[PDB]
Amino acid sequence: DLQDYKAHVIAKFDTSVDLHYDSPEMKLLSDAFKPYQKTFQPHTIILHGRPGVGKSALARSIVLGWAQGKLFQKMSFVIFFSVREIKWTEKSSLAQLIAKECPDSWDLVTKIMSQPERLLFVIDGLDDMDSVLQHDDMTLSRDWKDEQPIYILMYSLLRKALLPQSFLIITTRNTGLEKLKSMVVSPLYILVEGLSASRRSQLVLENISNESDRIQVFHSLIENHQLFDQCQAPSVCSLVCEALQLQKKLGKRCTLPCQTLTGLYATLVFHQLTLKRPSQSALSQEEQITLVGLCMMAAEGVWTMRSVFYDDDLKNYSLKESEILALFHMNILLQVGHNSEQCYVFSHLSLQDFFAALYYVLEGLEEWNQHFCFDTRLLGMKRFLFGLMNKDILKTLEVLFEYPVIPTVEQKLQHWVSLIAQQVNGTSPMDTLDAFYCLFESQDEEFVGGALKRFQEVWLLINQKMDLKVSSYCLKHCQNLKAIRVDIRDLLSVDNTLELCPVVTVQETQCKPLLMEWWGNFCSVLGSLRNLKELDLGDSILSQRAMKILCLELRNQSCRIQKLTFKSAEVVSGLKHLWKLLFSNQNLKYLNLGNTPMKDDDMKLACEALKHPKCSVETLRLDSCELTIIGYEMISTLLISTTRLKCLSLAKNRVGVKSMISLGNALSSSMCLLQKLILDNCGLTPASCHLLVSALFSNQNLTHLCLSNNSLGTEGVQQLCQFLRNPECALQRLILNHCNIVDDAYGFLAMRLANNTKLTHLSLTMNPVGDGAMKLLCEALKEPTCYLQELELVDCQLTQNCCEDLACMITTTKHLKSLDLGNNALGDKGVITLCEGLKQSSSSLRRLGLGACKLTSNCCEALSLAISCNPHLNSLNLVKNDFSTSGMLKLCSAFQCPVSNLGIIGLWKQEYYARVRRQLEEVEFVKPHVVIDGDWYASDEDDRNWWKN
Amino acid sequence: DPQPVWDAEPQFCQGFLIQGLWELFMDSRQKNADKFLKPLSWGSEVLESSCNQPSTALWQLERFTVPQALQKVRVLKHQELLLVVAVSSFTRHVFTCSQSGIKVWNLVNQVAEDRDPESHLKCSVQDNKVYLRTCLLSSNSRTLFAGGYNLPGVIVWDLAAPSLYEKCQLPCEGLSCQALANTKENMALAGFTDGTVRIWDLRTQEIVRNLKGPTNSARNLVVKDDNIWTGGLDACLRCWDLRMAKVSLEHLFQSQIMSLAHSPTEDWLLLGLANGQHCLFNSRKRDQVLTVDTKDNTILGLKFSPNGKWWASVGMGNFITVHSMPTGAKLFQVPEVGPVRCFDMTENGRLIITGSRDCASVYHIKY
Amino acid sequence: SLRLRTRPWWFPIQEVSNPLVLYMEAWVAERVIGTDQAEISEIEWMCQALLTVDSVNSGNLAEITIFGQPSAQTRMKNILLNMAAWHKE
Repeated sequence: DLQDYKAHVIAKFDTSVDLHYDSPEMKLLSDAFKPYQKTFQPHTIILHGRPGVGKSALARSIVLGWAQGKLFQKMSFVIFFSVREIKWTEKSSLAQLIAKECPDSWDLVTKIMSQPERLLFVIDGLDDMDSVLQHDDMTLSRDWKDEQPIYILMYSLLRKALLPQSFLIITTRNTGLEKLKSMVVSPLYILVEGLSASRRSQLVLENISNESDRIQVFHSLIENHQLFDQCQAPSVCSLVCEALQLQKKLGKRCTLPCQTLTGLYATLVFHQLTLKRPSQSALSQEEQITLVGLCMMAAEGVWTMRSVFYDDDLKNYSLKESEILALFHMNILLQVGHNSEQCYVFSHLSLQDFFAALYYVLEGLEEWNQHFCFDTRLLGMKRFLFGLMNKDILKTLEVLFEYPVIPTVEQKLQHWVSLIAQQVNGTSPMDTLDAFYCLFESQDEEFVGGALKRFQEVWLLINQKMDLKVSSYCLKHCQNLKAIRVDIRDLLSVDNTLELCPVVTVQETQCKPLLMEWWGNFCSVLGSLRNLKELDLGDSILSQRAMKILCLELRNQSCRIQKLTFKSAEVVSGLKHLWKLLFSNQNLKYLNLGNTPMKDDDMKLACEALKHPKCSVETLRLDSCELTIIGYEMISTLLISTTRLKCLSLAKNRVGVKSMISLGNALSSSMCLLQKLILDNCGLTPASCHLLVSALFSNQNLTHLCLSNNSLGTEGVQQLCQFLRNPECALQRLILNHCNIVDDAYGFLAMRLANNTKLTHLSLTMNPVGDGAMKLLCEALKEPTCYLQELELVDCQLTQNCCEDLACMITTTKHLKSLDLGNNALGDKGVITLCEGLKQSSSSLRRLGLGACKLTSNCCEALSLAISCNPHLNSLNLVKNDFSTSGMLKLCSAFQCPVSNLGIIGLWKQEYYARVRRQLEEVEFVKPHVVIDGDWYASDEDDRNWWKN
Repeated sequence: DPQPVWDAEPQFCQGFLIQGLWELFMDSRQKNADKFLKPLSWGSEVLESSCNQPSTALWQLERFTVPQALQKVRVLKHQELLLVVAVSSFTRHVFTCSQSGIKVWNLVNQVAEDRDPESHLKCSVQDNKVYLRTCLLSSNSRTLFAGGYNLPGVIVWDLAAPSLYEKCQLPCEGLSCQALANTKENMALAGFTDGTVRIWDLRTQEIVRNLKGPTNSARNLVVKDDNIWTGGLDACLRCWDLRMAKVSLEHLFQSQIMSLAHSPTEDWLLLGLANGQHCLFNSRKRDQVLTVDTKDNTILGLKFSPNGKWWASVGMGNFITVHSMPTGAKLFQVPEVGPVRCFDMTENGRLIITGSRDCASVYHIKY
Repeated sequence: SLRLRTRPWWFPIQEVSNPLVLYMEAWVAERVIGTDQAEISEIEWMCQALLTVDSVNSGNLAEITIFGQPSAQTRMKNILLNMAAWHKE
């Protein structure tokens, strides 16, 4: 009886004569049920794709082709299931379903005996069953002829627990694959796509109006991936083209924007209702109820992940097919199915998302509940909801509904956008880009203007042209912005690339690529902002033309940028444009040029530009720029000449003897006016250091000198003390972080610090100074004729033997206000000894660093007593120490005291039990000005990191 | 008694808006500053800013960095007692193992709490009653291994194919796995429960050599260029040379050995004893053992940094500790609920996974 | 108006919705992409990106679509461009 069934299935499935053929794409499907590896032969194939492509037509073509030939020959039986046309709440058996599918019931009994090896199941649409499962526990059915709800039967089929060693083909959607991939055993995935990008582009191009705005609107539509990617379905592209043609014919009476999917959908829907109206008028009361019911049903279906809307669901909202059909006269809520029960689905999921988003606008217009008798899936609804805030649409809604329309959700959207701007440790660029894309959908100045008012700092990654356009559109309304950073890794790497998308050019005469003009528009937007004064290029790679455009736009008179940074960008090509820009933008006074190698001509041009009267750069950082002898000669000539330069950095590049003597000759002259000099990680030797200090002996202009990470001898320290001894030295801050200073050099330093003014800071980190030299240092600091204000001993070798000396110094000192003890093994006895003199608050110490000091839970009582009555202390560090629960509780209780005035506390709060976290939260609640962050070194009241930038 | 209280750690903004929109719907149909975590972008990086330092490192000291804190970003809801975990950074995947199967997860999904796996690989239905013990992932992320109690062999999977399926068997019938290892010359080796270590050719599936020791001496297994290090309950440490196929070293310790590790760069060996004591052993000099630390509870895990400048430990004491390499000083701590049994780290030093009872927690290393 | 292509299990479905399209002469595509598929599959694995080449256009142009996260897309584009430049010279 197989021939009768084959003839019946041939008669049933015949709707595509010019669409079904032996295409080159179909032999892949036929061959897929073959072993790719000799060991492996798959048994399950999953066809996923966008909603609008022809997956169901493809499955029907498979079933029809098996019934004739050339498609499947080993498969003795093929059964087609359409689950969106049936109800999955009744209790039945697998035999009944097949009997409904197969008119002859006597074939199955002989079928089951030998067929399971050679048999094929085709299931169409198991996308609506993602909600039927309770997700708690499902009982697996093992044999057929079992009276169970059919969803359990499908669950058992998918798990190869009902009819094993059989082949399955499942047609589903991309977003309905989250719960199914765990159920099925090693499937094979086939990705289905619609029409190509060139065909899509041509189809869009024919329909655009071409009245003087064709190019910009065309490019706005085509580059938008959210619209362009989902336009794969022929129905969606047909809708877009029909909307575009309608707008041109409805020229002046249509004011809705045409750059976004929301504007095109509103055009079709709202105009469709107008044709019904004999005259321009409002909706009747009954029709309003129908529209609200449709919107509410769509929204509930979106929330509950349902897309079938059975008959009882329609009666819940008091809907009727006749009313909807006679209200729109358009293809909405198509009816599918063949049995007694009926199912109603939207023509496309985009329409359901549009109506779900529209529900939020009309929910508060009245009391609608009287007449009713009752994260990827939410992207489209969210985009439509953001888009529907355009004021032109709300005017049409007000015309239809007779009342002013002001939705409540607008404030919620604005508040969500505002929450992104104010973050404690910087803003995430991805959320910024998502907010920018969402706000670009509503072509409204008031909404977008009011949403962006609290940013003050933006970090942006750009890797598409649409990113450039949306950022250019949104950044115009950021009137409070003060600092920006852009990362463009690969968009502008290659200088020349000339290609056209179609066979013929989109426009007859372009004369310039699209990328360059959008880049120029972005650069002009940057150059027009008023309050912005810091530009960082991040990790950008730029060619010659791009850098030329950037420089020409920055040359404008409306650009007030003061800081320019290139420490991580490759801009070697556009250095000529940079030099020409240098002396024409007179608001620029800080140039960072790290890591970019400098040649002879580049250095010559840079020095010539800096000598210009029109240059106002005052800080020049030039680290890791490999220099030559002639470069050092030209640097010396620049220093001796007329310049406005005050800070110069030459870190991380070796300096020779001849270059050193030339630089010293430049510095010793009375015509050099340089304030700060940074010379760390250079090639300094004790002889070179001796020569440098000997040359500097006659200088009276340098006030900041950094000599970290070098090698300094005892004679060098003696020469430094000799230079500090004479009057009119005007040296304020000295840094010697890794230079090795040992023995007598500490004694010279103490002799100098015993009676010396004008020296307020001194850093001695990472130096082998023990308790013996600390005796001399504390004795020197005890005298009233010592004006030192800050001392750093982070990694010096210290023990608890000097803690009594430190406590006495703290009690007696009247000028020191900062003391750092970073990696010293003080222990608990030393800390108690120090706290003995700390608790009396005899001095004005305001910053204490006790990190990594090896503190257990024995000194916690003394610490709490010291910090309980100590109003002068303001900052404290306690990281990298071991505290028990009781000690932490004592510390928290000391924190809560009304006498302490601690403002910054360095603790990682994610290392303690729940009780300590609760106490910390209560401490933060009582005192609202306390910051508890582990990054203790990121707080600078005064300029402390002047040599690290 | 010290019971940590869990909170919804990530609290992103994207979920914040969605949650806010949901309450509006019900609140309509009735009559009838906030701190957000940075998302794990693309499953690769977090896009943050680093912390400040008191000074600047030397010119030759660039890539040698140490962590400062850990931050929780996600929880993977396995539904059984977790035993093993693996991280796979180049392909962005996670493997969690329990006594009844292996679940695979992808890090691309942006969810605060994950409950839907990519796949569920099990072997229990094949036999009457079989339990799993361990699993191992290769260095190039193209093969997976798994061994158990009542299995007929160690199962090999292929991760570079278009489909996920079983590949080989590597026969070892009447034994319990307890250990797995891989080497560069394309062979695999495992140390069973009676002190036996067996080597198979990974391509031909043939046994090459057998190494025999005393009972429970093969709990831990570390391989190198040409040496095999083992150690178990017998409180001894032995070294086997493949060429001569016999022991080379024998050292005594005061307690049982519960873990082992090796530095990627230097020539050190790390030991974890049953009384909380860490030990360092020079693999090349083999001079003497020096103890660095002590704890109250036992130690069940150990692993070095990609640059070999620090390590992390887990145990039965509700805590995860991080130590420095030169001397062994503790850096910080993070508490959990129960005895932590496993953890793993990526190859770029960006993420760390940890599973205590039945959920695997993924942290972010802050430098 | 229908194209099929297998998706490997290791490729996330989140990254299949944002391709990169660039155009090149159809004369170089058949000699750069080649005839075999094993080499293309290995390139796809190591780059962790997926590419398809379509030359149905009547002109001498060919359309290339590359799937993945931005860094992988950039690296694969650079590899293909370098191969094309070598073969043209």
